[PDB]
Amino acid sequence: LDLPEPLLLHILSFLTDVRSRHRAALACGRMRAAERATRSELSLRGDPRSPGFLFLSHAFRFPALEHLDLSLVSPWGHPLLSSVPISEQNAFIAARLAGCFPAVTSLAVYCRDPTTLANLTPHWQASLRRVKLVRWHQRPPTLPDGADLEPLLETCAALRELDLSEFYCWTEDVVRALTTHPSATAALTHLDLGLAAATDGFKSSELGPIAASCPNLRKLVAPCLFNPRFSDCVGDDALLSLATSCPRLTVLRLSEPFEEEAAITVAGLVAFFAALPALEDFTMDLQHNVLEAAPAMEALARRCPRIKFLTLGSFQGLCKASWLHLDGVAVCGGLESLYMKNCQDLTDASLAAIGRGCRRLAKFGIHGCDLVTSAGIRRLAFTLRPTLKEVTVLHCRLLHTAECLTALSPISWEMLRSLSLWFSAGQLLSPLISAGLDSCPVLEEISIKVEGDTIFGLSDLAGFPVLAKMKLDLSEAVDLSLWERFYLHGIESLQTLYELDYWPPQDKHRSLTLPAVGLIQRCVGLRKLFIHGTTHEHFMTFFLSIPNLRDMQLREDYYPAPAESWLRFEVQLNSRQIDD
Amino acid sequence: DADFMKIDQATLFELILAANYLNIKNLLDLTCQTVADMIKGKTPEEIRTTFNIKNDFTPEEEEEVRRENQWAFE
Repeated sequence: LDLPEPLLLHILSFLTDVRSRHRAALACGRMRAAERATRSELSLRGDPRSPGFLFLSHAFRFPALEHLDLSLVSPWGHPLLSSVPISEQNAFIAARLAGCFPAVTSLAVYCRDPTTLANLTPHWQASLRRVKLVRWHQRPPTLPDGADLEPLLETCAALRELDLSEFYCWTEDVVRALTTHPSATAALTHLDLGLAAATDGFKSSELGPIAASCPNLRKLVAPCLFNPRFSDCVGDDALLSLATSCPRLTVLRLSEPFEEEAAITVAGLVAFFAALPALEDFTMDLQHNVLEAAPAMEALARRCPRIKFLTLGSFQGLCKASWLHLDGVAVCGGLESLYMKNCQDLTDASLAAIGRGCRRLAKFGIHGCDLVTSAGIRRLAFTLRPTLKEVTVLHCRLLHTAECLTALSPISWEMLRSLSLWFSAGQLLSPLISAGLDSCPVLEEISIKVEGDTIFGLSDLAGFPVLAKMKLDLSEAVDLSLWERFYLHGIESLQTLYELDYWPPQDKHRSLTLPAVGLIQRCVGLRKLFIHGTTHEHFMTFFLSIPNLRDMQLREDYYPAPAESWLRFEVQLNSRQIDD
Repeated sequence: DADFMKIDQATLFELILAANYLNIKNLLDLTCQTVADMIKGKTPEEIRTTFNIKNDFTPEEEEEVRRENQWAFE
């Protein structure tokens, strides 16, 4: 490393790993210089209100850092620099962040009340190009309509992307803000309106003006109201006026939130697609049905040559009997079909026309396909498969690609990095080993979700050499203490488990009961533990014994979400000389 | 061209040196990213062997570097 410092930096530029990067800092002062100097992303590990952060060496700096996440910051849910309950302290903290993080072009934040934005934006206005807001808590009632977003659209002159995907507000906030700030929204190109997956959807009276106000939009992601029982639902007329209002769109992704035929037609979707020449990513995950969609897809091939990624909800006539009817669509990098009954083993074989494109394929609730030509699309350019609610298919036997396959969503394997399994009420994991998943040398990630109305065979996963990241979602299972024991029995035997995300179940706070703590606690390898719901203060010390646990947090990221003993815990957690 | 990138240790570093001398943007990245992968995964001391480095930190600076990294989730 006698080389010129600029080339040491250029080397360190390429490190994605936070921990490896953290370890490079500890090598020598020379490459500590080099790591602080080149780091691009940082998710803060707060509390930044505490004097440990503020009065801290002021050559602790990340001068070329771009993306700063302040949503994970302790305590988890709480307001950041709200001026609601004093300025002076918010002023100073703001400047401190602005001093380690001066080149932020991209900011994530937890945003209970709009004054946090008003207190962060001054330092970064001229730089800020992307914003993610995050709010699983309820919306402060007294605020007046589009007030949550006024701080951004007034100040940040260089804003190009807005991400409300995990931000609980009302649609009338979004519509009010984005139509009364033309100077700001005329520049917007990316918009994500998820709204914490807690709305019935944007209406046509809402969706229409937003597009109207956003000519440069190149990406839109939105939940829309498609249910024609309602007079203001999203029709062909609404889709048409979106397309002519946002011509530049390359990524459009509508979907119906839920828990019968749609107001959309097939000649309407042909016109619509003719308006969107640039459409690379299309996605219409609706619950209502869109009959005989065969043509619309051929249109999409002709009108939208640049298409690659494609995902369709209840689109009923995708492919069929005879010859080319969605497979006119020459390039599909990825494709996913859904609650589409007209799909039949005839179809999947008939995609002899997407030989070059489809690295990903999925069917969700198709009820008419077989085992052995999910054994027929076997070719060299194919890598990742879901298969969700097949009344018929249950099998991994089908596959040439057992050698080539890389992810799997079902309900030796020589390249399979990832695996997402969905189960039922008191289903057993174990049969999975005998049913065809025995080896998995390279399997790093596994994801388990449960939903319904002896023990889990979690121990039976210890076969797998490199299995380090689990996500165990029991949120949707619907006393609970014995249920958490059923599911968590034998995590200890997962030797290489490094990072665990656990969702405890819901009955009217999502508490993680004592036997679960003690079951999780026996995990030796855990460097990161995140628990969706919480515990009691008096249950918290028990995680401190896990040898090298460093990252741990109680992230209630579900709507509506609901004590600085946690901070007392956090100090005790940091205290311990753990590994580097 | 990953097949190209096997080579001795000084033959990689020396390649970086004379890869930005002749201004080849593409080869500079490929060479640098390959040193970067050598560092990924290793512990602090294990990084100090692979490249013949000498800890130039008082134990007060180490624990200072350590306390600052605690403001970043891994």
